[PDB]
Formats: sequence, structure tokens, C-alpha cells
Amino acid sequence: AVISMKQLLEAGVHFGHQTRRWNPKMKKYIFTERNGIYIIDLQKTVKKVDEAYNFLKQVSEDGGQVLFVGTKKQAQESVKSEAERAGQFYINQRWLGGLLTNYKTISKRIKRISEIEKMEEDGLFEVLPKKEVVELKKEYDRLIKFLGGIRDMKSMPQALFVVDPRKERNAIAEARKLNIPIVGIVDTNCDPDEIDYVIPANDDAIRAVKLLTAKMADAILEGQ
RNA sequence: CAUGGUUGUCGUCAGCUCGUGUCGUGAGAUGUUGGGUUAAGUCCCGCAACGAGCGCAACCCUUAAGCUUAGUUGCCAUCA
Repeated sequence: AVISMKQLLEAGVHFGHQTRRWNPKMKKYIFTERNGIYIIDLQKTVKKVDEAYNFLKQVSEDGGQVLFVGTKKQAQESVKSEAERAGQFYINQRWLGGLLTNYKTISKRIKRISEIEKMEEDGLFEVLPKKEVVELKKEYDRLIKFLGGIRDMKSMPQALFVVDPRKERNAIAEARKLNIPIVGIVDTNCDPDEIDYVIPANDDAIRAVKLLTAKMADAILEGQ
């Protein structure tokens, strides 16, 4: 559950953002400033972390899944790797506006993937007009790009893991509309009230994203 | 100038809309905007939009060249 402090300042977790870009609601979680950068208090960080850790093992033991998001490029592979580690579902590309609120139309497109995998094996990708061969292939690749990691999600996820709340604000709006708890990693200049389980950690360092989402992946691993 | 049916017209112009979702107290908006491109909301990239339908293509006829079948009532090369 707890992460050693040195594992954080080695991962750049203490790093925040410039004083220029600062949300004054982070003043509770900020510990002084270095080189004009608001250094996050690692103690507070760890504390908050080991509390979304117990909530997440609760979700995995109940049977719920966590929708990993983090379309940000620095979080892209970190989200993908640790979600499949836990058998959860991840988002790595453009968050489809209304994939949770408008699941009615998204459900057909999600099942379109498994449907598109079907015509290949039932033989109508073998008999096809020349342009339709690539046309239906193009429809596949678009869908794999977005609904690649959530193709097995059937209903609304019982939990959602946001890497950067400010970046993927479109996902948080859907979650709050359907009462979906969010575990989020806030660096600075982010709203700590738009999410419920707050991780005060750096959001740009490549290893910092990996280290915290792995512990959150460890949370599910100790629940299933 | 009660109408069915049929027709011109803008104009073969490329637009016209819908479902679910989202924003807006509301009329309304989005998608149908932006970066390019096309004869074409034609197509791509992105984007609170995700998908559709009537539209535009294509599909259908004729034409332009070729190959099989066919030899009359078509044709006339090898020959009289």
C-alpha cells in the first residue's frame, strides 16, 4: 500500500508545476516552492494514496472494474500496461464524448469490433468488392484505435482512474453525471473537488505515472 | 385558392434532416465547426460528440478499343 518516499522523489513525484499555473485549491497539498515550482508534500501524497488503495481493493473484491484513462502521451503506455496487468479496461486515444452517457450508440460500435472480427472468419471479407475490402478494414482500425482497451467492457465501470484531471476533463464530466467515483492523480492547476480519491503526484514525469498506477494496479491485484 | 395524379421551377445546386448523447432557463446549439482537399457536408486528419437517413457518387443504358460464338438476309482475302 504505502510507497517509500525516496521512490517518489526518485520518480519526480515531488515535482509540481510553476507558480504561474496554480489552482489555489491545491494550497493544502503544496509544500513550499523550489525554483518557482510548487513542490507537492510527499507525506500527504502517500497518505492519500494508501486510501484510494483500500477503496480499489474493495472494488476488485466486489467485482467492479476500473476504467483507466490518461490519453496523455506520457500516461499512454502506463495506463495500457497496468490495466492489462489487472485485467481492467484502458483508454489511450481520444475520449469519445459520450461513451458512458451515450452508451446506447457506443454499444453498437463497441460490439462492431467483435462483429468486424467476425466477417473475416465467416467469409464475407473473402467475397467483397475491391474498395470495400479496404473500406471495412478502415472501419476496423478506427474502432480498434479508440475502443481497443474497452472492447470487453459491458456496463458502466464501477470506478474510473484518471491520470490527468485537467487534460481529460471530458471523462470526468460523464462520470460525475452518472455518479462514478474517480481515482485521480493531480499535479497542480487541477481541481481537487471534481474527483473523489485524490493522488497528489506529478503528472508529466514518465516514471511517476508508471509508479503510482502500478500501486493502483497492485490494489486490484490484492483484491481479486 | 378543397383535391388525388402528373409536370415546370430554383437545380443535378449540394445541401436537407433524424436518433442517442452533451451545452444552454429558453428559443436554440453540437454533430453539419476547425486544418487541409474535391465536381460534390467528396474524402482524410482532429474535434462532446457517437451513429444514421434523403441527397452526391457509384449501380443502369449508349459510345471509344479489344477477345470467344455465329455465318444470313451481312461480308468478299487468297481464286475462276
